[PDB]
Amino acid sequence: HNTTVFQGVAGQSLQVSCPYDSMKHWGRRKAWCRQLGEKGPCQRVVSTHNLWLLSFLRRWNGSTAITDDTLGGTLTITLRNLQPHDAGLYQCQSLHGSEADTLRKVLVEVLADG
Amino acid sequence: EVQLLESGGGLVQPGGSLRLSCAASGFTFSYYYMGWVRQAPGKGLEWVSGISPSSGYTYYADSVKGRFTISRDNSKNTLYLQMNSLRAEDTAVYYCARYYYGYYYSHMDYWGQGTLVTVSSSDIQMTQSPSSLSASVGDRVTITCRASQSISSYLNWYQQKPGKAPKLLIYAASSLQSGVPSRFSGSGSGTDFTLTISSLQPEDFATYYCQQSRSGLHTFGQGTKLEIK
Repeated sequence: HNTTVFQGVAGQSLQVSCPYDSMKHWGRRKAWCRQLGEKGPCQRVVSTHNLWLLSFLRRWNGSTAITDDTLGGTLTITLRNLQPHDAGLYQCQSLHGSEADTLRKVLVEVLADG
Repeated sequence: EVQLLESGGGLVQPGGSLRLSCAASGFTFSYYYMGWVRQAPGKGLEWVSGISPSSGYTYYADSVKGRFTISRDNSKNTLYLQMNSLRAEDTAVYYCARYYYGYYYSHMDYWGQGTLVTVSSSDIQMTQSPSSLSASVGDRVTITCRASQSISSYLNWYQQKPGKAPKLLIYAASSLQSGVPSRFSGSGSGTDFTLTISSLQPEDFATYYCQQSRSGLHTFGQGTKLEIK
């Protein structure tokens, strides 16, 4: 379960896609947290809609937007207006009850206008 | 395993030029931010420069801006630091350090043993209240660290044994780095932070520094000498 690098030019919107099994994660909410170290924490930046049936509705939180496709099985994260302080390790999480499974490790790179 | 091998140090006259080289192995060098930290002989740590994986972002300190030039070659896994117009103020032991994923809000988890350079013939300050602290084995020591402005909960604590490279203990205000024993603990938010050791050990007698990590200049603290009472 290694990392996938997503790089985007600073000042533009970065789209991070997280595919998953729509059958396995049926009825599970999704979250996008920022990992600051090897021992955590993965501070939740944004999560999907509180009602899983409305996962298609965009849930904004600062400059990070999240949207989920429960049928097609695709979690889309949007880092609107990239900033150099947004670079780091993140996680795509699938929430079920009290536990949380990791879907994909994402490394956000910021390019200075390459 | 991870190795940060430094080279390119020695003696130089004022106004000379040197090129510090830091060969890296064990980690994907094109993923992490890199940075240089020098330490004057018998003084505290000073953050020098930093660089982005794509080399598009170069952060320099005020004392070395314009004269130093940080660079990297991801194809050869090497970090460079071109030093020009070397004044007598630059006499220090330069350390090569790698940042964990990210730069802002991140921490230096791996350091090089350091190379010696001897010149022969959004600005926040960090102040540690106990400059010289003396305690015995088993005492309860609590070192503090005050910031000039709000730095949220992004502060790091480093332990530097006399004659070796500094090691990372606490990062992100209160997170314990992998490998650090459970005796160390951190706390604090905003502008006041504390480093607490429950019971001291024979290997805990060293120097401890606090480093802020919210702006582009990750300045260190003045230091705290911790020896036997």
